[PDB]
Amino acid sequence: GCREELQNQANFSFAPLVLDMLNFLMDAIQTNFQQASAVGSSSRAQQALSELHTVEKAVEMTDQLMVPTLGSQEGAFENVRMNYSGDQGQTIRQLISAHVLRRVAMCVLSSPHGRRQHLAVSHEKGKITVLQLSALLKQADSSKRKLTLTRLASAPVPFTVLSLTGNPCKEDYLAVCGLKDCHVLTFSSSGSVSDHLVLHPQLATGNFIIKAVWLPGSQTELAIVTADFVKIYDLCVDALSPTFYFLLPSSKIRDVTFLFNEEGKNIIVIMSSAGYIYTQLMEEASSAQQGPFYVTNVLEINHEDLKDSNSQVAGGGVSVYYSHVLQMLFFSYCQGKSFAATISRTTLEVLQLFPINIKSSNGGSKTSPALCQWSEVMNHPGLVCCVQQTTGVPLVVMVKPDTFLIQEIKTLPAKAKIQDMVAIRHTACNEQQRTTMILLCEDGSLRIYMANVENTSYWLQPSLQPS
Amino acid sequence: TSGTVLERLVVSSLEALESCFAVGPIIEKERNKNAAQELATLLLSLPAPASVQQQSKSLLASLHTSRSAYHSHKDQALLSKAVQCLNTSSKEGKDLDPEVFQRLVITARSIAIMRPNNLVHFTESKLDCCSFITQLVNHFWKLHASKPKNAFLAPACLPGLTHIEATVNALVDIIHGYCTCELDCINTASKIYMQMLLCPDPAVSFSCKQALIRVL
Amino acid sequence: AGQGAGHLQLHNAAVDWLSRCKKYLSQKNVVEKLNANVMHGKHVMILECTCHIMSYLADVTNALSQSN
Amino acid sequence: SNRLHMVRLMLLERLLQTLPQLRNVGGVRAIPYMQVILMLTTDLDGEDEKDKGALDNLLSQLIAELGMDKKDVSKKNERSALNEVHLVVMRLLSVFMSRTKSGSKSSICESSSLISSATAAALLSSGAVDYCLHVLKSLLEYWKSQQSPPDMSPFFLRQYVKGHAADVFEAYTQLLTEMVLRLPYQIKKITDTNSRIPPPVFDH
Repeated sequence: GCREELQNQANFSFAPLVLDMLNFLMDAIQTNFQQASAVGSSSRAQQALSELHTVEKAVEMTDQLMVPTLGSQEGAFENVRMNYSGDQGQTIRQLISAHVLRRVAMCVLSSPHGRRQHLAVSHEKGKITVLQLSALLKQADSSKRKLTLTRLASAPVPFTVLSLTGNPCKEDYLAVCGLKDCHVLTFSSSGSVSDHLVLHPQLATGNFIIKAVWLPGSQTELAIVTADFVKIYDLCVDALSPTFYFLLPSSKIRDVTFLFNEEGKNIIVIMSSAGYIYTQLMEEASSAQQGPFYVTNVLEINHEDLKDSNSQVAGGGVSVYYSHVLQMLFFSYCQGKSFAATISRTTLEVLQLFPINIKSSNGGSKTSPALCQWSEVMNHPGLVCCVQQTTGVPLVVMVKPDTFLIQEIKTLPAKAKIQDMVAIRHTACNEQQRTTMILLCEDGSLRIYMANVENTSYWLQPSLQPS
Repeated sequence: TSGTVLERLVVSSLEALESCFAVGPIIEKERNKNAAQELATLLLSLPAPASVQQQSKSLLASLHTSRSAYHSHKDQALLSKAVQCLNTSSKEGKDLDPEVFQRLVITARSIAIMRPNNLVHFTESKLDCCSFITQLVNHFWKLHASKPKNAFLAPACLPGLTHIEATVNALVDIIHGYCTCELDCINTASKIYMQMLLCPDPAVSFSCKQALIRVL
Repeated sequence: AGQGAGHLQLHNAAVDWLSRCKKYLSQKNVVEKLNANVMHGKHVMILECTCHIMSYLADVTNALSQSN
Repeated sequence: SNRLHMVRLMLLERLLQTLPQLRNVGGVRAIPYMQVILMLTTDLDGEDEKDKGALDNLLSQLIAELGMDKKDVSKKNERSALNEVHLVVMRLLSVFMSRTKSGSKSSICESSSLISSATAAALLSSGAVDYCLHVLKSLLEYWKSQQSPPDMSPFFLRQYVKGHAADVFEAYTQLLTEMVLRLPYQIKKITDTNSRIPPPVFDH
């Protein structure tokens, strides 16, 4: 009822005052507004990856990265321990004692774009059981509730299982590897076997299949690596004659990884028992159409620890693994020294080298145990899992751009020696992206662990992820 | 308002500007209109939450008695920023960020939706005709080529485009609006259209086809 | 209360009050503390106090603008 | 709607110069090139002189691209990308033929599609019956020796796409035979319905 008086009072304009704070608060208003939303997330991620490439890193031990939540009872799984009953059982025993081969008794069928969450577990009786993990993944409570596992299906395999690898490009395909045979299973949406095929490696006498690796980003292409040679087949056309055949002039084959150059063509890295690292550009010249190709190039890595003794680099290597997400090659040697090489995509030369000096919680052990079975959690960049060649303890490593966060996964009680490892990122009841880590021990007990969001979600932050 | 503190301060400052320009005398309004509209166009230009954009555009609309002039100033400001950033990125040869790419794409799409006449008039005004078209198509093609052939091979960061169909639909609606208003550079557009039609990826060729059906 | 006579006085207080609040956010120490992005301190509380006082200014001006 | 009308007329005339670059692209890679023409011909009102120049001009270039006078027909049996572009272009001509202008309640039988009549006249002038006969002779020996995918409509039924998503082009010979037995029927019936067009000559 005083509109005219209100206008007369407001005749002293505050717009000059409004602009004369706004002008000098703009200095931070602009900064916060540009920080708001996903603006700059791409640039932040690019600078984070560049400093990961460049900045030197030191290794620290920790335990807060990984938090156990649930623990299954003993005997939940039957005949988990392999007694190696058979003619090849003694050979497998000798190989595992020599630690040349590592047995992977399970796998997971799940893809970033797919819906599957299947868990395949192998038995000694030549049977692999496919199981649904929906109930296990949806249970986040840390109580002592009895786990309920719904057996999706099962399939008897006519030869001993040493490794199970699900195709990372598509959850549909699962490869089963033993000492001398390879199988490929295409599973239905309910976990039942829809298709079954057998690969024929035509192995020579005295050689054993090390492992079968799917070519990254490639569906029907599988490379079977043995102790002497690698054979690369494409299931889409031929399962008898491999497209590529790679051999090693001297010493035995230990491990094989793959990467792609700037153009995109794949490159195979083979690290041998002699400790030498070799690289090969796969193409028509090196294709199996022209016959076996012997790998000749040798990577030149010069380090004080890496001494070429009696034609062996640190007494031979253990495992090799290139990270597609991190654009960097992991490797380790029999002496227990682990190295991370950032390598040029065009000259194939290591641009930078990062040591990984693993220090145990107890001071009794000085030398670090050898690293093998590198495993990277899909949709969770930076987190890798490895196992010890000599002791078999799991080790979870986060490659921070400036540091190396390592953690040993020790289960209480220690009577249950952990046999195999897996880790899947999935959704929760509250539609939260959570990383659940499933350990299988020798007693058949399952250990359920969970990735600390305050410690394991650096790359998963909205400031580093595009919307 | 659960947003940031400075964002809340900005909302309050702009509603105070509304207070001044709805309560105050006409004299102070016409003195402060220049600075107020300049600051409003600025804050509209730079990235910020949607609420402050909405209130700033409401302020600027209330400032102008005629809607056409208001929308013309908004168009020239934002399109000039787009032109300068695109020209700088093209000249230096850097890879345009996908986020700023989609911001520019959606802004241009909205402008074409509302007034393609003014959009053509400014984006083709001299600050060869339809060079804007050539450069934006070139940027699209470099970004698409930079995108990895397989999403699996991509690292934690994803180079290239993410929502291909939305981007191509926005680009084709831009070209169609320009063809409706401008007629000389059509001989160029045909070529780019055909380049969009022979692309190996079905999700771009078929998307451009169905966009042509829905718009023409 | 009633027809809104209180707005004739309280707004006047707001007229100086935010200006008073301005006389706190213009100092170099205060803006430096803001740039450090620290929640604890009198600067953040006073900026919320501003937000509120010309939020009340909004509450009166919207009614007066819809009084047409 | 005028400005859009000349927009389509120009766009049609631009696409006509770039037809021949589709020689090596591949059939599966080239359907939308003609799918867009299908709309470009929707409001194709024949009465306009510029429009009818555009029509008969495009008919002439598709006829020339088909190359009905080469008579070198022993290569049409095998599967080659240029053969598939022939197949899709004649499928486009077939879709043009099947397009009928729904007339009013008038009893006159001359209310046929202007596009269809023009296509039929052009094909009869170019003499497609001879090519039909030669290609049939070429494929007689072949026959006696024989003893989420994108929306592909209307060139291929969506059921066909969902049944042969691996390759809609595996049955190239069957599709070519269906095209070359179906087209003469339609040109014959449209010529019968039109008194002005003389019936085509057919021998034993």
